[PDB]
Amino acid sequence: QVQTIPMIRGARFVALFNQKQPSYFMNAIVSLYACLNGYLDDVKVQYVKFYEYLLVHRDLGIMYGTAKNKFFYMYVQELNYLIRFFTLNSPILHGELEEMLKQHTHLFLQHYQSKMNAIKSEKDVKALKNLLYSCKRAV
Amino acid sequence: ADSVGGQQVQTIPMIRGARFVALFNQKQPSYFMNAIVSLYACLNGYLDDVKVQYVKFYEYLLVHRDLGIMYGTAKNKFFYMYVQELNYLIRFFTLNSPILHGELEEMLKQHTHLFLQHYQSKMNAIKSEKDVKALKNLLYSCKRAV
Amino acid sequence: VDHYNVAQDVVQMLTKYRELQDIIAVLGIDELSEEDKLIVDRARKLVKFLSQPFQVAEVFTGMTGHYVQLDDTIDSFSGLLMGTYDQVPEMAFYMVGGINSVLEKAKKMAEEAAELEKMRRAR
Amino acid sequence: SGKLRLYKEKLEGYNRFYSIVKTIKMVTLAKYRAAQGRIRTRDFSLRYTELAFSKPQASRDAVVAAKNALVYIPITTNRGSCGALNSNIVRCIDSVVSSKMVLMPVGKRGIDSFSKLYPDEFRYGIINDMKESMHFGYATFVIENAYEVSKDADRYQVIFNRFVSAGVQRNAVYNIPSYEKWKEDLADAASSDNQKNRYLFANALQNEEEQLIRDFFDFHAALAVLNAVGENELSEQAARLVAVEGQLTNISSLQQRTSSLYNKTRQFGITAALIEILSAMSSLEGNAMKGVRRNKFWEG
Ligand SMILES: O=c1ccn([C@@H]2O[C@H](COP(=O)(O)OP(=O)(O)OP(=O)(O)O)[C@@H](O)[C@H]2O)c(=O)[nH]1
Repeated sequence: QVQTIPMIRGARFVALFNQKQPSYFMNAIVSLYACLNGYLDDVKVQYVKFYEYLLVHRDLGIMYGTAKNKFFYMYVQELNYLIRFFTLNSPILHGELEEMLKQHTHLFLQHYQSKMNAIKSEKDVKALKNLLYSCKRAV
Repeated sequence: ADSVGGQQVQTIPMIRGARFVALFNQKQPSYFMNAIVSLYACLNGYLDDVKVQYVKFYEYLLVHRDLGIMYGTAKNKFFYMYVQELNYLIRFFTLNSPILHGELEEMLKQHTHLFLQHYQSKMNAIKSEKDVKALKNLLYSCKRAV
Repeated sequence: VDHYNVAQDVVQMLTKYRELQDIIAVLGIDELSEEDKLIVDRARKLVKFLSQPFQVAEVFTGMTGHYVQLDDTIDSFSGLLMGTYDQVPEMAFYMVGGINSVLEKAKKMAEEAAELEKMRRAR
Repeated sequence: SGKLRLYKEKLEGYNRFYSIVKTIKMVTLAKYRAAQGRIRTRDFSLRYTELAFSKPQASRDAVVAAKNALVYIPITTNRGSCGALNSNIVRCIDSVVSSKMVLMPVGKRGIDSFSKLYPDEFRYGIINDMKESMHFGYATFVIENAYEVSKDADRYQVIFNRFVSAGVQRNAVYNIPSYEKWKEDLADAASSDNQKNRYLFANALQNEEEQLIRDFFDFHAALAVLNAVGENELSEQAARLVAVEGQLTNISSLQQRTSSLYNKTRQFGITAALIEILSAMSSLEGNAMKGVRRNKFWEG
């Protein structure tokens, strides 16, 4: 099974399209941009939904104290119209967007995916499945 | 279903299914006693050694003839196929009953042994231009005789 | 939520059991992995556990009927999927209601087996 | 209606086709399971055969300087439906066509395919019934015919299929240099540090008498042939199971496409008829009319 770059991103895109409730414009576009730029290449397919949830409803950088962005924090819903106005590729919002994405990816791979890859206990497996079900149904 | 090529293997279920599918070929209706007896014989394997082509002839001898009486070997007291009034006894008492089960198996075993010994042995030894035709005509007649 | 998760897990296991049936037919049972061979045992227990004796047939079948509660069914299947009841014999799930019935049937089967073995040793 | 039944007959044929192809899958399944033992028991007979013939040489110098017949013995299956094995082998042979190329293919597909494509290069083939197990005698028959095809042959090549796994069937090559070139190389390995791994082997064979060496050469050549045919059979059955599954699914898709057209046709046929009857009922009613009503209208 040869997995080139287009194949990896396509699979991640397909997983992201799984939704139950409508997504706010800022959250959806940000997640799509992250997947398009390859930030989810290291993230396993089954964990994409959990990765997306942490990006929208959580902030790893603030949690682990490795964040320095001035404005581009995803909890600021007011940024949606600013993104709608200029772009996600504008120099005004491009640098901070990359920085927070890189920090979020680095923290997620370091803390969460590493632990999820080291689960063998049947009870833990059941807990992980329940977590994934909840994340899939909620962003 | 797997017999379309592959040289179908003759297991006991197949060895008995073919006989069943060959006994169902008939022209006139069969009296209950004759039909039930023949099915029972094929069900317990008494026709496993009988070729599929000779099944009708085997049934005809069982019904309209009595090999045991012909060769003076029959030992049953009442259970004979020429007693057409046994039908209602069989209806009241199933063939799998001690009253009739013992004699039924004895008659079937004796009839099967005599048929293989005398008739089928000669059939497999037919080598001629007229005997083969006579055998073929005989089988066809027995096909629509019972 | 627990009901939904259990039901989906059961469906997934049954679907996987079908594909493994084909695979074992292709090559054989031993050819499957440890993981897959554990899944072919749980699935068979599930198929047997979904049967049930109905009280309406308490007369013509002779077996006492069962009325399994909703919560009991969810818990029973949830435990089975995890692997808690991996020691119970497969036939203990056949025509039974709930999990307690499974345990009772298994004990009776074990007692019957012990008695038969004990009788055999005598002779 | 004939049109509706035309689809029904068409779908009737596909049903029988599925059953027959299903039967093929089972037949090949048994032979696949029987031949699956080779997977376990392979990879140990040909150990010193490697030293005898394993020479990772360039693909150009070998064929460019051919002054004598280069004999090829591609392995091909008797029956089709195997897959792309035969096609790839032909591509592998077409890529090495030369003036001195002689072909002695194996299998009916090999004889028929290579007879027409390369007439002068094809001399004759060998056909074996898949009734007994692939044994030494069959390999000896391949070699003896190969020598008589071209005794003064620079090399004899065998192109077969290696069954890496249930879904991986590669194309493999056994090159066998004739006695003169082999003994010359065997002489250099013994006398020099070059061919180090063959140094002890070359001296060991050199000590013994010639007839033994000739027997040794023929014996190991037969083993290489035996391995190729054995592997080619296992790859054949594995490939057929994969191919047959593809045919089953293709024949299932057609059954689902012709059934819809059959169920769509009956619905249209019923509607068209009833409309047509009910348009000839409206016409009769419309053309007809009630005449002057002769009754005591005043009496009311
Ligand atoms: O006429 C001959 C001469 C030599 N040989 C054979 O050549 C080989 C040379 O082998 P060696 O000279 O290395 O040893 P060897 O005679 O002790 O060996 P063995 O007999 O124990 O095997 C030996 O195996 C010898 O028998 C013949 O067979 N015929």
